[PDB]
Amino acid sequence: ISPKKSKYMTPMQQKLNEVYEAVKNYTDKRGRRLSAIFLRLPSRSELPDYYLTIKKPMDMEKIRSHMMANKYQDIDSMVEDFVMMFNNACTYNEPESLIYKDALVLHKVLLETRRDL
Repeated sequence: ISPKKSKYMTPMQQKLNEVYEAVKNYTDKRGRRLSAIFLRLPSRSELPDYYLTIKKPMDMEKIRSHMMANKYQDIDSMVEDFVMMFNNACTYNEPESLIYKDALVLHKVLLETRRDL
């Protein structure tokens, strides 16, 4: 159960949402939306080994709900959560894996987007 969304979006929320959407909406040459696998982690019952391999689980739905509850006090705090999520993907998965490679690309999209705001 996620925190209740706020009525209007603060300016900070709008700025954060611009970053969130840039990462969510990014597509490769073949139009594949790289974010799909990062939207929601499987549960502990579904992927138990994962949760003992990384220190702090993160997915985009967690970030989104925190963002929509007006809980992020600045851009860097959300960027940190995206970095942790991509770092976690590169920890658990092999460098030869698609998920790992997509994590490197979206990490770049993330930092470029912040840079350009």
